[PDB]
Amino acid sequence: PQLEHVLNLRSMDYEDLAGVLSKISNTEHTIMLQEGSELWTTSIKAIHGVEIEESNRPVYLFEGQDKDSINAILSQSYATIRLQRGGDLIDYIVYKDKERMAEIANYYQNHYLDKIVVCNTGDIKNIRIDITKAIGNNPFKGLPIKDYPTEATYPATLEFMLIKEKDGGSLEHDITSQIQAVTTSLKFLIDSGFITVKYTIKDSSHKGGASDYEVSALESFQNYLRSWDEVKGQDKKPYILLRDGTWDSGKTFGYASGIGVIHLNNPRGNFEVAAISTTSSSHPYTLAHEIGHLLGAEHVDNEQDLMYTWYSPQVTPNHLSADNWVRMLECIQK
Ligand SMILES: [Zn+2]
Repeated sequence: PQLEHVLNLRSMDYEDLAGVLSKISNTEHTIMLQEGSELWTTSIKAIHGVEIEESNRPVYLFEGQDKDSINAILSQSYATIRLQRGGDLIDYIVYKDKERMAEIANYYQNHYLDKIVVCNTGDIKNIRIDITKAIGNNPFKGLPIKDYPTEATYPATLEFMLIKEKDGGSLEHDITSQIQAVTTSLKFLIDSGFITVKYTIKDSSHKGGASDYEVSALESFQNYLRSWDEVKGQDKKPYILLRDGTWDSGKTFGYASGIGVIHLNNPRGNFEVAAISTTSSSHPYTLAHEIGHLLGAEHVDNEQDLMYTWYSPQVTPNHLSADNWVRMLECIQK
């Protein structure tokens, strides 16, 4: 009928998922998914207004149309699908290279291993991660997030420089999963034509200690940027340092240089706009949250809001606060 693709989520590997995603460009495509005895249809389309550069190659984002509540990522090295199953947010991860896939599976086995992590094999085909479960097992829930220091229509291109900490362990698909959440949180600025967003992912030779204090870590990050010849003259963009782990002995997931410091018309220079962020699947919206702060958003008391003041599993990657919208709109115009 209006079906264009079939996909068995249990048996699929990279070529299956990429085979589907690479054919989706301008129009909505309808896909029949199967997981065990459950078969259902969903529709997705490519996301416009965003560009991702990873190893000097494009990465593409996809999303469900309406109530579909599905996202996907297509890279030349991996692909992912994120959707809701039985009320849980589920990540399906496929890497093109079998060795890399094995390394990725080992990561999830060592860090989470009722089934939070499922590995489908023939030789691993894909990895299925229950994000909701993974979040539910995290500590510090309810504790106040402490992630910033105390005190236009063109469409303007906003480019985020995402810098991978050396030996930081950030996984390729985690970075673009974090980016997807940023993209969702900023849709209201993108669909309206206020901005287009570019995410530039780069390796660095900048290392950090595991338990380091966030303020020192950020400053150390910025000092590295200022003498890094690879980014010479690109000092007027937001820079975020990415690691798989955390700061301050597990208590800090991200930290922004300031609130409301990104301005499209008169951008700050000398790498003054920066943040650090985990990329861990256990903290899927942390990058979007930090960038929220950089754009002017403040903590709020709505637990569904991206900018919720406390760590909770109810958080969605959406700015639901009208006041934060006001703050962000006023900030970027400066
Ligand atoms: Zn915060």
